[PDB]
Amino acid sequence: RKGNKNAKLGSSLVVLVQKLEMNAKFIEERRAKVDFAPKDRAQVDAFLKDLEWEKTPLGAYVV
Amino acid sequence: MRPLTDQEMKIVLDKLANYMTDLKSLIAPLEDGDRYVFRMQKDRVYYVKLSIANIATCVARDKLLSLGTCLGKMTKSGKFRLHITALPILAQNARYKIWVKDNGAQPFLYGSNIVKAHVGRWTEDCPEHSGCVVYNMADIPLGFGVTARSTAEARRLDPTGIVCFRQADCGEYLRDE
Amino acid sequence: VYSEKELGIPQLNTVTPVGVTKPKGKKKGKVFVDDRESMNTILAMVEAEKQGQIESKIMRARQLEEIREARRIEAEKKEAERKALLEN
Amino acid sequence: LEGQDAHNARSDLHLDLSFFITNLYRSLLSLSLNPDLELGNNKINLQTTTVLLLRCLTSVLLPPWNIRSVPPIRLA
RNA sequence: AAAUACCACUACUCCUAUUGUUUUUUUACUUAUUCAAUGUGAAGACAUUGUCAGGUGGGGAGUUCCUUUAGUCCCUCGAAAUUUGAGGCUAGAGGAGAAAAGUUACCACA
Repeated sequence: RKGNKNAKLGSSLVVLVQKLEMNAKFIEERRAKVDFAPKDRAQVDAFLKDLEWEKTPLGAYVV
Repeated sequence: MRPLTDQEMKIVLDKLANYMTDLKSLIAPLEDGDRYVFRMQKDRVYYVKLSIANIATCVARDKLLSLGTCLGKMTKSGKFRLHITALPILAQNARYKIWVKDNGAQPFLYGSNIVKAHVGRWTEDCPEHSGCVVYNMADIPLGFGVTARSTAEARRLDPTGIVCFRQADCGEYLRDE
Repeated sequence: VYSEKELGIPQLNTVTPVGVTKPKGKKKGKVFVDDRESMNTILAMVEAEKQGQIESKIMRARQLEEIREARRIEAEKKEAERKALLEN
Repeated sequence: LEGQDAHNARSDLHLDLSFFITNLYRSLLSLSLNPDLELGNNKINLQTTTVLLLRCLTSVLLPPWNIRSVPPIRLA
């Protein structure tokens, strides 16, 4: 939108990029407090072990 | 408050370009469609975000005492003097830098000129009357000023010799307390 | 040495125009500079006089050209504002 | 600019590489997404875009001159 | 502070169900609405927009309010219950005009 007129693909890509941005904002929100000292990676090796791939915004969109 | 006039901003930018390297970086628009602006309240100029200024207009003139970072003041004769409050911007985008050891860093805070017996690092090819921000050995911005000689003359200079003219230092925070 | 502002020296018309003068000891309208375009124009000018002499001709041409570009953008912004406030 | 005479001429000749550094920094993402990267004594005429990128990165971060004076902001 | 037996009342806090009202958030869809075209498509209940109440106004046009004092224990407004604080009344004291001006047992230079 300055190409073709393919609005269905336009809308689908807009929705996909929206979901990508939302999921990026989600991880960073839960990232803040994760001590990643170079000699201590316990928290990062745990990150979200206790979540399943329908909870993330991309998981919801993909399902 | 009131925005700066053309001649006033010309003077302020002259001093800021005397001390700094890039200024379109300062006046560049940001990610959220916001930019930094210049405002004058009681012959003081304040570097502040446009959103903060537009939300600060609700305050009556007699009741606004500060806004953003105070760069300096316009004097009665119409000249701009920069401040230790404006030091952080200078550290961010400084043109010339001078590192001082502890033996001169403490005197600089007490309010003394920088000496060759104090200098610990130079910036190569510094002209005579240029803009140099004074840091310590820990890369902590300590002040700013104008240097006395060039790099070659400073090297050839007596170690008990003036290399920088003090103009502002962090000790004034111990004053306005 | 005494200042020409201290002395009541009338303005003289040269190649540089005098322009519309204003009465002495009266209200001179403050033209507020707040637009990014005018800021760019002033900032580019200040950098030009600060850098000064450059050996390369293309360097000189590009410095003058960026000043010219800033002035054109500033003038275009003012013309757009004028049209906006005149029609709408 | 890493030429010796040009290196000493630097300040006097007013040679600033800020435009090139900024252009490289801005183009890094598009280069990362470019799939044509690995489709390929000399110092310049190198056939691989990845090799050119590596040379630019070496110039910006690990320079022959003033290696330990590089701005930490640029490095990071 | 308040004292328990006896029997009378209403005061809140936490749960439940249906024989019901509203308000808010998320999501879904077009009819409110936004954009493009002429001899119909996309977006979308958010925007944008409108109206009243204010805050500010060193910019534009026109012209030449609070604070202190004393009193009646006179009214309102808050607040604690057995009293206060803030306004209100009466008349003294403070605050040509964005050009600049006045001032100092201070500072630097002459």
